[PDB]
Amino acid sequence: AEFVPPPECPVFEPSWEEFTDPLSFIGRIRPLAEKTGICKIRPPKDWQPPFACEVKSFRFTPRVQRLNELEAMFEQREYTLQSFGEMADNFKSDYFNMPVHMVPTELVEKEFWRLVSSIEEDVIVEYGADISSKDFGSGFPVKDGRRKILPEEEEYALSGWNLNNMPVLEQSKVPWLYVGMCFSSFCWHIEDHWSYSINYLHWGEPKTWYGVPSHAAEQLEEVMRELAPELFESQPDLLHQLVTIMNPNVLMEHGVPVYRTNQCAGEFVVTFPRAYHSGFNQGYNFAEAVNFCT
Ligand SMILES: O=C(O)c1ccnc2cc(-c3nc4ccccc4n3CCN3CCCCC3)sc12
Ligand SMILES: [Mn+2]
Repeated sequence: AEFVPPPECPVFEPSWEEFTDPLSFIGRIRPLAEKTGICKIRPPKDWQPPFACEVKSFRFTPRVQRLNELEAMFEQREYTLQSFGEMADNFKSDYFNMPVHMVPTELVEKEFWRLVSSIEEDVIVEYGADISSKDFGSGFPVKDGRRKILPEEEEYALSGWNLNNMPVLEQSKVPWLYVGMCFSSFCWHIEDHWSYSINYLHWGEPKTWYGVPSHAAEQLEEVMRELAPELFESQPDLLHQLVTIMNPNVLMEHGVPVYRTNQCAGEFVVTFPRAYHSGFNQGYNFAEAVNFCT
């Protein structure tokens, strides 16, 4: 039948007192959030960092994504932020025959998973994924000198929730940028070294997430290995994770607990250690993410 949305993951709305430092806050929500794999954090209403990327010079060549590439078993355009947004909005409004902001998030979700398994329709999108923040700057203001920081921006340049200020060292990395369009996606994966990840949506349409708690990681990997094609089943996990696309209902039918969320502009998503996650974008948006350890 049609897609059944997984239950919603926890959403936290901390006060200014609880919003003091992300490390301590993540530590306190851990008893609940680690049981759901992912969680969403809404900052206080007055916490609004200004977008600090060099929009004039922001040029990139996104990667081509064919939604049904696994069910089928020549694709190779430079955009600006503006020209990519025009292409993205035109694609979505043309696909759904309605203004982009009027398409329900549930409809994009059900259509995405239908297209992923559809053998009759071949939908192709583009994703500006894994763009280094060293190339055109971070979405957050930073004390760098390459871009002037206004007095109203210094608070955000020094904020602990600025992803450039996260601790990224283990015991013995820069944020990445993601320019999304409708149906652009990332498949199921965990982070290197089982690290945390934190993801901020600077602006645009929501990013839809799916998460699995770490206690079900082995269960997910066994389901993924049982249903993956024989050519990819024996591949190392770092390589298999490039094509690990799977409908969440298939995991839920095999007893895997899965949670979902729509990450809206200005909201954080935190993934916990060894919490498998995947998702897709509802439309033209801009996200920034970094891995960190506690
Ligand atoms: O799209 C989001 O918003 C999002 C949210 C959470 N996790 C992820 C992971 C993503 C991803 N797609 C890939 C396609 C090919 C190869 C690697 C890919 N990777 C991980 C990239 N990884 C290693 C290289 C440097 C950057 C970090 S996209 C994404
Ligand atoms: Mn990730």
